[PDB]
Amino acid sequence: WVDRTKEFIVSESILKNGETKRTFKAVDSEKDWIAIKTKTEQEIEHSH
Amino acid sequence: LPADDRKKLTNQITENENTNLRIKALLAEMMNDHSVENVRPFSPMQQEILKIYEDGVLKSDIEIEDDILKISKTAQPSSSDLKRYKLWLEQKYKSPYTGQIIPLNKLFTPEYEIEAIIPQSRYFDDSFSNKIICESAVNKLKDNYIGLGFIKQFGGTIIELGFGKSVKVFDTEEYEDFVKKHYANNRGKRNKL
RNA sequence: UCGUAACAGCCGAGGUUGUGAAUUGCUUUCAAAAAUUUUGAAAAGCAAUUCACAAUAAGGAUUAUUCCGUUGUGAAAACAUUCAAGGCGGGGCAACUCGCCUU
Repeated sequence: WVDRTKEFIVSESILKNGETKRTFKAVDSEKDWIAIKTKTEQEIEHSH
Repeated sequence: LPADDRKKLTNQITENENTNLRIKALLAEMMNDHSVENVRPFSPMQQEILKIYEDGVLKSDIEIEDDILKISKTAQPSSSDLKRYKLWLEQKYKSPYTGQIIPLNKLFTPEYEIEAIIPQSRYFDDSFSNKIICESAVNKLKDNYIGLGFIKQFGGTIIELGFGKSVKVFDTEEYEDFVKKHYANNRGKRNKL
């Protein structure tokens, strides 16, 4: 992890006290493609 | 069967072989103990045990030896779950036709045998719900046709089980309440008597 | 209480093999050179990162914006599929799709 980048998909979950628990899971394409597709579309839209 | 009715049928049959495994393991543990007698392959005594171990569905239960019921193999020799199962499951089962607990050793004795709720000279059911076990005397005195007249006519009769021990037929005054509530398991079979 | 559960249909993104390309690599071969040792050029085999493209069950039709090719029957090397009209109407700028009424 020292001076290195990691790829995660974060599942936000707000608890009773309002704490949005950030849960990190390893990303693996071909199964959870919805998130990566939305990310790519957002990136394309941002560039205009 | 359809698919939905098919997927369940595996469960009952598999539980059946689990029960058979437990029955023969229990008998292999019993032949080391001098209850009365244990031959080995004699199927009728295995059936009698398979009908006498149903005390679990007879109300009172504890969770300690509950995994032992659902398991199939258990531990057989020496200090084992089979031993403690025998200790707890030794007398917690009363006779249907006399309302007396059975030490589970007098089962193989000729004085006690398999009782058919419906006679052979009548409906030809062979399901386990038409099979119980009780004394030989009441089996001899049942005289095919079942209940009503005879069960109310002979109510209160005292019959000797041999060797000076005499037992009384259900007093109908108490036996009506017995056949109403006492056998609270009441799956589908008690009322048909 | 049985039955429904099976059959079909419109699409996506990769991967693999191969062709071409840019850049590097490993091994092998004539020496071109140095004073028995290395530097080497060029080819061959094997790849790597990235791009474009071809094929994606062997193969056979067809020019319809259609396909057949892992199911079943059984020798006949043979088959299974579809089935005219008339409006009423819903949807859709469009192609077209979906229901009702009548022989």
